[PDB]
Amino acid sequence: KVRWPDFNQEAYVGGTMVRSGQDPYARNKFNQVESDKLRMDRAIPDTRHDQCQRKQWRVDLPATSVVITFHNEARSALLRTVVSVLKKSPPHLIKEIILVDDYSNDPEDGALLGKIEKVRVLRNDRREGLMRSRVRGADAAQAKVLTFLDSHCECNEHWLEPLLERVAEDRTRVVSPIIDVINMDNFQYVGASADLKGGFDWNLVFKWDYMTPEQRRSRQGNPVAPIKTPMIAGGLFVMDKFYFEELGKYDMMMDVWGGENLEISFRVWQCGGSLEIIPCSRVGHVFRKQHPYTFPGGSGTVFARNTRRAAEVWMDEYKNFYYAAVPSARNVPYGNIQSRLELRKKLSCKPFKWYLENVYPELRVPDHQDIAFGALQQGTNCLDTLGHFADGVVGVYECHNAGGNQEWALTKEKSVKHMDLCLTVVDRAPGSLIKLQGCREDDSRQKWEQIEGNSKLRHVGSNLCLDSRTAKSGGLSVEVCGPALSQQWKFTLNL
Amino acid sequence: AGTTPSPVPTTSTTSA
Ligand SMILES: *[C@H]1O[C@H](CO)[C@H](O)[C@H](O)[C@H]1NC(C)=O
Ligand SMILES: *[C@H]1O[C@H](CO)[C@H](O)[C@H](O)[C@H]1NC(C)=O
Repeated sequence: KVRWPDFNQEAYVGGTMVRSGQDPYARNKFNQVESDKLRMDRAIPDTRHDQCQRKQWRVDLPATSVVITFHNEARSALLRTVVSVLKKSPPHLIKEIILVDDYSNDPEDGALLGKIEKVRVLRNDRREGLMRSRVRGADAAQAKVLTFLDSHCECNEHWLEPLLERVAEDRTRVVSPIIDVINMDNFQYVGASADLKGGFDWNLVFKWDYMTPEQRRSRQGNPVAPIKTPMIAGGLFVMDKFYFEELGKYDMMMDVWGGENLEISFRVWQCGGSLEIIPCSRVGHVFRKQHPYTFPGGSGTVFARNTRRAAEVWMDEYKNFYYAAVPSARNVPYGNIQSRLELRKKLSCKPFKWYLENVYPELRVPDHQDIAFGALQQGTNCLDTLGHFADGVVGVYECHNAGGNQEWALTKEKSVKHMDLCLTVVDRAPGSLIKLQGCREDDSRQKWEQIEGNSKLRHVGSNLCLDSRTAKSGGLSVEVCGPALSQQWKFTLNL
Repeated sequence: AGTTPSPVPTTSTTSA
């Protein structure tokens, strides 16, 4: 019973402002000082393609229940999310906004917003996690279509109608906006490159893939066409409520930590639906990572329960490429999965090989006799061709997790191979630069082996190790094997 | 509830 323009933002943010000396980034990994400076209804630029302005929608699009789950969100950001939905959406299409407070420290963060028109608050009595919280919200939802948003988002002009139009036409489409960037430091709202879509490597964390030449050519042909995507990050999407329920909601055995990308993306595609990015729908999001999760590290274990629950149900034998990338996950308890395996059987879903061939053929699968695969990492750097060809030197370069010049395998024949080129010891004197040369099956100069717990790369039949100490002076070398940081190299997958 | 921290949409600044 307060209309949103009459909500007192100043009093709400209130005593939760950052005191001088307190870390502005402590509450939620973005600058709360800058978030608190903004008005709840602050103007943002219209990042849509100009062709999006030429669209008109029927008044009878199905209304949605917007479900926003949160845990210790910054009050200013939570309010601005809610206001953006209310300000930018035709009111008839917002049946309700359900805030699911997942046991935040202060119940007032959510409760005070319940005074706003259309906003209902459900508070969990313990921290349940995003997926269980979303099931609670979806169960409470009165509308025929569910919209899931995160708690630090800002909806743009006519963001909702394009999403609802897709789902009304075909209930098996699960659709997402193009996600614009709200800068974590200065809160400016900007658009990212149009040539990026969701993806993942074998470690199973969400990443952005650069579109292939074919995908980019297609996009240029119609920059406002819906784009099929192999994976959503899992934060923002719209789904017909009955389809959500029929397909198995979310797995209620998921915990708080991660994996919200995985299970739903695999299940929707394998069980006959699709995922889409809708370019005329724009929602900004406060992205919070500098650098997206890196392995090895503790992330592999932190996200393992939820990740294994997806992998063990959906991925068939391809789960073993995940365990090759994330060996720390192999023995992490993940709970019983018989209910979800029964669901998979009941729904007559396709195998994971079908997903890889038809939905994500860009994900490179190791050859069946590869010894190791992926990128060859040293700190945050990667073995890199530097765009060279035969007779060229090789280098190190910051790992960009985009494949390309950083894509390698240690083959059955013990070669370190990129396309048709192999690392070649052209000169055995210590200190000599190695070169790319065409792969030749019985060239002893092209044979390498992992040593010291798969932490170094030794040239077979020698006491020479791959060494980056020469990088500044021209490229990678062979050097007498020794206890050197510059001789540490590890493939992302050991098979 | 929360999502995990999401990566800013970026990729390599060179071409393969
Ligand atoms: C956060 O990280 C998890 C790790 O399991 C997933 O990659 C998830 O997709 C990420 N969430 C968002 C919103 O990017
Ligand atoms: C782009 O070129 C640089 C060297 O200039 C690196 O080789 C980098 O790995 C390349 N990017 C991709 C995606 O291959």
